[PDB]
Amino acid sequence: AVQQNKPTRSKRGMRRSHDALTAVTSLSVDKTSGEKHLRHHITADGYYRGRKVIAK
Amino acid sequence: SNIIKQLEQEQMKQDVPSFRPGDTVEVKVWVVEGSKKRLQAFEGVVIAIRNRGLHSAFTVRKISNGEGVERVFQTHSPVVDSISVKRRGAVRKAKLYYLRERTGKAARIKERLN
Amino acid sequence: MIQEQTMLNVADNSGARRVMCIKVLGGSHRRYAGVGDIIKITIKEAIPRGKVKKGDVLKAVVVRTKKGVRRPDGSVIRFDGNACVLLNNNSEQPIGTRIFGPVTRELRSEKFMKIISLAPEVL
Amino acid sequence: MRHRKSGRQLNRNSSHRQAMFRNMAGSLVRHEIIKTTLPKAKELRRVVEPLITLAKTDSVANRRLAFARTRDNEIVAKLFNELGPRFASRAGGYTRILKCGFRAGDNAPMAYIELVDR
Amino acid sequence: MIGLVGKKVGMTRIFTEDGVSIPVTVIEVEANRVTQVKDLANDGYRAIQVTTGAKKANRVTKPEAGHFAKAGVEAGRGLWEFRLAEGEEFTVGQSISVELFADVKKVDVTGTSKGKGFAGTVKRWNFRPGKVFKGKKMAGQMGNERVTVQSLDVVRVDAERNLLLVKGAVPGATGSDLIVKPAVKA
RNA sequence: GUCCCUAUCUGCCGUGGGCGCUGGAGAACUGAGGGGGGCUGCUCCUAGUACGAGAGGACCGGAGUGGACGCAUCACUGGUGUUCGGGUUGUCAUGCCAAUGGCACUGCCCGGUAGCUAAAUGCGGAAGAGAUAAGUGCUGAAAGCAUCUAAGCACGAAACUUGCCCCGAGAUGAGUUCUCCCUGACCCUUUAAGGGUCCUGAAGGAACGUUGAAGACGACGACGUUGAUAGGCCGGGUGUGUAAGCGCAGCGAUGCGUUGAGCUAACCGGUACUAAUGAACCGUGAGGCUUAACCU
RNA sequence: ACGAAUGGCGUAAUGAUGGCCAGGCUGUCUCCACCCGAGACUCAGUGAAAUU
RNA sequence: CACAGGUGGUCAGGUAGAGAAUACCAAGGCGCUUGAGAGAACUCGGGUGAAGGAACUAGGCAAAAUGGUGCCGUAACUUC
RNA sequence: AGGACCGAACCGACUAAUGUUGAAAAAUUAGCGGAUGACUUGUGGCUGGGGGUGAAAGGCCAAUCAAACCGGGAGAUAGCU
Ligand SMILES: [Mg+2]
Ligand SMILES: [Mg+2]
Ligand SMILES: [Mg+2]
Ligand SMILES: [Mg+2]
Ligand SMILES: [Mg+2]
Ligand SMILES: [Mg+2]
Ligand SMILES: [Mg+2]
Ligand SMILES: [Mg+2]
Ligand SMILES: [Mg+2]
Ligand SMILES: [Mg+2]
Ligand SMILES: [Mg+2]
Ligand SMILES: [Mg+2]
Ligand SMILES: [Mg+2]
Ligand SMILES: [Mg+2]
Ligand SMILES: [Mg+2]
Ligand SMILES: [Mg+2]
Ligand SMILES: [Mg+2]
Ligand SMILES: [Mg+2]
Ligand SMILES: [Mg+2]
Ligand SMILES: [Mg+2]
Ligand SMILES: [Mg+2]
Ligand SMILES: [Mg+2]
Ligand SMILES: [Mg+2]
Ligand SMILES: [Mg+2]
Ligand SMILES: [Mg+2]
Ligand SMILES: [Mg+2]
Ligand SMILES: [Mg+2]
Ligand SMILES: [Mg+2]
Ligand SMILES: [Mg+2]
Ligand SMILES: [Mg+2]
Ligand SMILES: [Mg+2]
Ligand SMILES: [Mg+2]
Ligand SMILES: [Mg+2]
Ligand SMILES: [Mg+2]
Ligand SMILES: [Mg+2]
Ligand SMILES: [Mg+2]
Ligand SMILES: [Mg+2]
Ligand SMILES: [Mg+2]
Ligand SMILES: [Mg+2]
Ligand SMILES: [Mg+2]
Ligand SMILES: [Mg+2]
Ligand SMILES: [Mg+2]
Ligand SMILES: [Mg+2]
Ligand SMILES: [Mg+2]
Ligand SMILES: [Mg+2]
Ligand SMILES: [Mg+2]
Ligand SMILES: [Mg+2]
Ligand SMILES: [Mg+2]
Ligand SMILES: [Mg+2]
Ligand SMILES: [Mg+2]
Ligand SMILES: [Mg+2]
Ligand SMILES: [Mg+2]
Repeated sequence: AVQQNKPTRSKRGMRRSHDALTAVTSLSVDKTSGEKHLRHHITADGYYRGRKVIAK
Repeated sequence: SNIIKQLEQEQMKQDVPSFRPGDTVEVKVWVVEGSKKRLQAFEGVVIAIRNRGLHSAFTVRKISNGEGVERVFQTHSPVVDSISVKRRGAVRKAKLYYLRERTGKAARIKERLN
Repeated sequence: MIQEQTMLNVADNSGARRVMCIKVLGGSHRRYAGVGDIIKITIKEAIPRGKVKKGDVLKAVVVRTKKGVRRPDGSVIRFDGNACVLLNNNSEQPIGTRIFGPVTRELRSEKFMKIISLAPEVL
Repeated sequence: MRHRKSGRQLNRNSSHRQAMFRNMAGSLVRHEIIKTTLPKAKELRRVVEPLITLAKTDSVANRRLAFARTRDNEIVAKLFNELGPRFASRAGGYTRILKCGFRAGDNAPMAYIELVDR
Repeated sequence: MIGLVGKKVGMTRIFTEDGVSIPVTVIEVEANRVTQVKDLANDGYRAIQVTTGAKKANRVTKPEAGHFAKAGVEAGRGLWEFRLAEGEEFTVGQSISVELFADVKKVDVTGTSKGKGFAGTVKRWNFRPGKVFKGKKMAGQMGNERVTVQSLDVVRVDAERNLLLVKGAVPGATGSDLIVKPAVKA
């Protein structure tokens, strides 16, 4: 089954009204390195909760 | 949980004899006709044992009048007055369901001689 | 747990050996007949010199089933085969003079005291 | 419905799952830290830690169970000679799962899983 | 009559001395504490609000804590209301326990049934004008909803261990909340 | 015309996001309204009674048990249970023996935990109330009577509204109750429900994490160290059925002992060992006008 | 009523040929239940179509 | 189309097997150019199934079942 | 010996399901038929459109066939849209 009428740009926008991405609420800051990171994720320099968990 | 266990613990029989599949047992069951209550004996081969505490059960198979009859007893039911092991069987399975295809010569069970 | 087309052995000496359930009596759209239930059958196999003859249509009461019967304590009795006892169409009384194999306490009703009396065992 | 059921299917059949976790347990034992997806790490806990517990008691039969599992004498030897005694006092929780972002190729949630005493 | 809030502990059996096995659902009905009494004057209807169980002191939100503190009761794991018949009255803070059922022969038990998720028509409805009428039986969410089962026989009220044994099955999984009311059909 | 349909629209079944509901928030409700449900057989007492020359046989009411259907559940009986145990064929591998693993539809099978589940087992249909239908009536004139009707009054069915169950305040007519939180300063101008800066950021929420008998995803629930939320661990249970190794018997297959052994998923009871991080984020700073009443 | 090389009547054997019956077997069904996979669903990347 | 298609000849290891079937392997070559999760309905391909056993249906369609070797034994009919 | 039997390669295509904006303008999967023959197959050759070829189906003759394809008559004709 297929449309009989071209849906409008209005309806396209209404359907896409729920497509918006949600930005990360806020980043965590490691107490030792001071790097920002996703909460519960290790930092880019391999820190987590003030611990060098992975070397390099 | 603990509550269910204590409730079951206040109902399990304490004098349950130990039997294994392949044993021949005689189960005395309470039978009530009218108002007269009496014991009927069911003797056969234990072919399955379900150990679930209060919900324990065991299946006994006998061939009465050329008909194979399986009766599953609820081990802790008061209707089961007594269980007596008449013969120790020597099998290797927990469930002897293959005995349903066995007749006469094929259904003998080796004695557990110890 | 007998339904239409089920083949049943006969537990009596009325002459029939195998019957097929042709209708489960006792209620509209009733599906299964257990131990103690009445069914119309047709005779499929009978002895040549018997009181009933192949193709006879008459009622019967189911006395043994593989599906089994449950007892109030949860226990269950199971048989190797499905067995019935022939009844007359109108009197609904047994036609044979003996019952072979055990029957159950579930027939202990005023309608079926004959079968309990004639039963070698009433489990 | 999957009420009370456990164990992730991981879009694999049973034999593939078993083989993959055998391999992954071997990698975790020999390297002591591996980078895998978060669900695989979580299921890997349930495969590796029982191996270590088994390795706690050193016997021929235990080594043959740890070999029937993991199918590797390198890994069995390391288990029973290093990880068993290293974790002899620790009651469970031999592994540590560290979430580490997302895989570039497919945006999978990645996680480091490592032995706790590494 | 009012009901009580309990917890579904699980199912078990009771063997009667004449050899009947009664499937029982064990309901742990611990003390229900009246947290609020509602009347016509202030509320337009008569009811009691009860709580039960215990709650994490650090997980009682401050509105909830104030509501329980007015009653002078300890925070429970929820609030439930029971409508009152005119002869019935209770006081805030008063505790109600399971021997309220000591003489009740049948009860109604309502709980949230197990959730079957998105269920098809076969499971959900036992399947085999220019429009569809409302209420058309279709696939959708099954279970996970309030369900009452009526006229369950009370097998045992054990006050000391806070137990109600009702004959038969009651809605919901083990550990779920149950509202047990004396049977309204009777 | 039939059947399909990668289903845009209508319809429908479910389930969310937004904003609203006039300070915000957490709950508990009310109930406008809507939906579901409403079936039936048999047996037994009344009662072999009334009736009928007999034969035959009630109305009414009462009591249990079935069917069909529905709702729930998994204690039982079972099914499933490619995540548990075992047997076994062919082959390959782990150096070899032994022991194991892979592959052959889960290789083929035998059992079976949890969960799910029916065939399993609990429960339901109602009672009651209100107003009625056909119909039965009371009184009563028109029409000196008669008349159930004109005034009035009483009954009257699974029909209607209730009563039972569920949804339900977006019921915009946006309701009620309880509780909780916020009690700074200043500037500007088209001076108003105005804008702005600084300080402040509550209750709570959200997010993240561990997850769930919740679940397509959202959602909903539990928990986040002051912790049993999940995994592991310990003990048990359960299942399977006497592991391996060793010893003995045997020529050997194999048997016996150690040994109801070893192993054992989702189960139970525990246990902080691992992971649930301090924070940060959103949400503000007493809540318009008019009029009535009351405290003063 | 067809009908005798537009062949009539038979015929062992043969047939992925038409019709029927029996045994066995069974989820074809009563009446579905559970499970294992591949999609469906969510996330990331790429990204059509009929129709209008 | 980097397309489940088509395309002649040659070579022919081991174990089991009658076999160039089939299973598992060698030599050798590959994991098929989207992944990651989840574990709804439903679709597709499978496994199992109580009691019944074709009651399904247009129709046993589909499925299930039979299946090997040796020895015995083997009907009507027959053009032998 | 055999247009013998069972059965792979090989040739086919009976059933069902899937697919049916396909993986595919005819397949896949599971079954199925033939499988020393009137078999099958490579290479090359020949037969040409009112013609060929056809164990014959109006089949096939380059995914096209109750008369191929291409160019021309040709802007055929169309009281029809
Ligand atoms: Mg159109
Ligand atoms: Mg979208
Ligand atoms: Mg779990
Ligand atoms: Mg995938
Ligand atoms: Mg395999
Ligand atoms: Mg669920
Ligand atoms: Mg049609
Ligand atoms: Mg569709
Ligand atoms: Mg209705
Ligand atoms: Mg259970
Ligand atoms: Mg079972
Ligand atoms: Mg199995
Ligand atoms: Mg196994
Ligand atoms: Mg060996
Ligand atoms: Mg291999
Ligand atoms: Mg292979
Ligand atoms: Mg009434
Ligand atoms: Mg008058
Ligand atoms: Mg009504
Ligand atoms: Mg834990
Ligand atoms: Mg055990
Ligand atoms: Mg072994
Ligand atoms: Mg001819
Ligand atoms: Mg059907
Ligand atoms: Mg996408
Ligand atoms: Mg386009
Ligand atoms: Mg490719
Ligand atoms: Mg190709
Ligand atoms: Mg070829
Ligand atoms: Mg091959
Ligand atoms: Mg699936
Ligand atoms: Mg399927
Ligand atoms: Mg099958
Ligand atoms: Mg079956
Ligand atoms: Mg069977
Ligand atoms: Mg049969
Ligand atoms: Mg038929
Ligand atoms: Mg037939
Ligand atoms: Mg039919
Ligand atoms: Mg077929
Ligand atoms: Mg098959
Ligand atoms: Mg031939
Ligand atoms: Mg051809
Ligand atoms: Mg299909
Ligand atoms: Mg094929
Ligand atoms: Mg042939
Ligand atoms: Mg052949
Ligand atoms: Mg033609
Ligand atoms: Mg062509
Ligand atoms: Mg022409
Ligand atoms: Mg011209
Ligand atoms: Mg032209």
